[PDB]
Amino acid sequence: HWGYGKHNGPEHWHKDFPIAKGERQSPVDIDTHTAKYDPSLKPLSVSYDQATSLRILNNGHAFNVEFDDSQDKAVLKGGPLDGTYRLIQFHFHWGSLDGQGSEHTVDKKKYAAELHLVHWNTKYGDFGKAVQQPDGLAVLGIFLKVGSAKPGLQKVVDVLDSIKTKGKSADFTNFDPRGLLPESLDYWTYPGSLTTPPLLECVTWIVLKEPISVSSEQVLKFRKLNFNGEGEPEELMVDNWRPAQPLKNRQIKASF
Ligand SMILES: NCCOCCOCCNC(=O)c1ccc(S(N)(=O)=O)cc1
Ligand SMILES: [Hg+2]
Ligand SMILES: [Zn+2]
Repeated sequence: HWGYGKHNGPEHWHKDFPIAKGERQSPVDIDTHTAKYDPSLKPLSVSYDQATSLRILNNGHAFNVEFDDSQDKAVLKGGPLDGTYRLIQFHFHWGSLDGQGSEHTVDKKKYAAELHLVHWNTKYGDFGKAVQQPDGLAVLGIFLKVGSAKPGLQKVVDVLDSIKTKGKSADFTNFDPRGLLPESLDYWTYPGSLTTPPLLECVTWIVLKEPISVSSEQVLKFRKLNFNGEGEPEELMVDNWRPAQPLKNRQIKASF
């Protein structure tokens, strides 16, 4: 199936998922001079004090930190959104080298990684239903730059040992997502899609202007993960990011 290899990479995904050449994919290049400053955009509302992390799982394309979304525990509201969006999971996309890894690019600039905080619109009742609506999902994207260590990321880094290969999971409770947010909530927003198959066009993307900094050693441990299942030939989990897609007359709005 789909992957990020030469034979099953992004370039091939259209074959199984024709929406791949759709009108609102994901990721895109953020052109800061063409982005439109929208004064009607309200500030983002991130209420994660009550977040309840449960487990960490290697799914073969990344590692996801799953949260209990049975209730309005950790929510996203404000910004360009209408209603409440519940945090279901968070994951990252990283490179084999520091010069690459992010999905979205700013003025053609690529970052070392990109953190995606996935939220689904509660009016739709469940995650599955939300993926059937054009305003179904909201993804909060955060750029990661190599520099100083990120204290709040270490807990995650340390458990990676445990979920080295595809299919492995580990209990991962009492993780506070708040530790991953930058100081500023200034963002860019546009209508897009999931960046991995099924590439469903149901996402309201919110990309934060300010990157968080992580240490070289932190990023390094990400690169130690495997694409493969245990007992299979080792294939390092690096470069799990999709190239920029055509904006196609879509407009990128800026909150600043
Ligand atoms: N019944 C419909 C099922 O809907 C299928 C949805 O796919 C589920 C798995 N994928 C995700 O949840 C998912 C979530 C976020 C992103 S991304 N990379 O755009 O943030 C990519 C993928
Ligand atoms: Hg959709
Ligand atoms: Zn993602």
